[PDB]
Amino acid sequence: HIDWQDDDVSKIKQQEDFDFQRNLGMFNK
Amino acid sequence: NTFEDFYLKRELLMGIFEAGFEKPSPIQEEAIPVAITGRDILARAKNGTGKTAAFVIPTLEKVKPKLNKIQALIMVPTRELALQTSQVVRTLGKHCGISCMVTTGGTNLRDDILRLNETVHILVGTPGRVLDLASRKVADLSDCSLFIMDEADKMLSRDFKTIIEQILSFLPPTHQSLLFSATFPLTVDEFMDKHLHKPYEINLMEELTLKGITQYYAFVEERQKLHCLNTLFSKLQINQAIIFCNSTNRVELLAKKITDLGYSCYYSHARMKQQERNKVFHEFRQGKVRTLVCSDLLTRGIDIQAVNVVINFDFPKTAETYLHRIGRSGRFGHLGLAINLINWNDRFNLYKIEQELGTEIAAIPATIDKSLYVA
Repeated sequence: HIDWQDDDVSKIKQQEDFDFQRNLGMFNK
Repeated sequence: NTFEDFYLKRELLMGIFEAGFEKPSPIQEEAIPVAITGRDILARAKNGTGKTAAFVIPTLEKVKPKLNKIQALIMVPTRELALQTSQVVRTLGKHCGISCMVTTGGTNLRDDILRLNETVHILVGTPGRVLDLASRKVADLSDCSLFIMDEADKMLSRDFKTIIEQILSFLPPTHQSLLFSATFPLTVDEFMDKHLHKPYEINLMEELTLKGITQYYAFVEERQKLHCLNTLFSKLQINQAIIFCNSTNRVELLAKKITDLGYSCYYSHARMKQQERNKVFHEFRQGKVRTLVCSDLLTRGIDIQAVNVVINFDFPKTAETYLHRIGRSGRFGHLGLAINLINWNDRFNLYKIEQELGTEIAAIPATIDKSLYVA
């Protein structure tokens, strides 16, 4: 079934805002 | 049923056989017969080697190898498309003894004018170059009985349309026309009634346009998704938005997670009641909650204004689904924004879909112009 929910519990709700540019470099693997 | 049922030249059927096609896809079943009778065609269907062959096959059937003149002009907007097209042409017309030349903007004019000294049967080129050679009298179109436009919508814009009409001047008064496109609206019908004759219209897509909608993708790992979505909610100016997921479970869990973060939102899906579905639909149209998360919207109502941001939390598998999710019904330039979350296993489906619908899904920039999702 689903995998994310455990991954991102709503309550903590804290991180340096997700950077797209860094993951766009991970586009090739 | 099979390509052999279309009564084609032996060599053409050989070409198809070696190419590996076994049964005709629907666009081929529809267009190939109507095309080989001489009737014009105006088809809307998703792009692919399937469709390209759906017109290249008739072309190879009509053109006479024995006559050394341009007998078919295949217009395309981009050079890469001229390449792919001519590639399909050379492939299928392997045993037909037919010369196919490409002539574009990236190439040298001298080499093309030089090349046209030799025999060319099927000419494949972009508006500018083709009109250039046509005006020059270098390319003789006096016996060119077949005119074709793939991605025709891209060449019927304000500027290109003129060039197209000027090219059409060279073609014989009585000529066959085949216009293909991915995206529904057509800029002009004066053009249609003037330059087409009793056209047999084909339409194998929903009547939705991605016009005005700015599309971005973002490579995001499965575990990083929610964080990214929140980053978007935080960084984007949204009056109202719709999220899409590939499963009811994920829809509900995501809606509840969103409400948990601190955004009022509704949810819909197929496994929900119909009445409750339309209820949540209208309630959302009102603007009770600023977001919706939904698996399906079989119900179609035109062009809701309020929404200005659409997001594929889960990238769709097929271009039909993607179009139904992102495409708005308004013929006119509906302004919107689409963000796709790209799984590792979606990287291909992004390439495919981007190709099929003939649209552009660029990498999401840091600075998204506010002029694109609000005005």
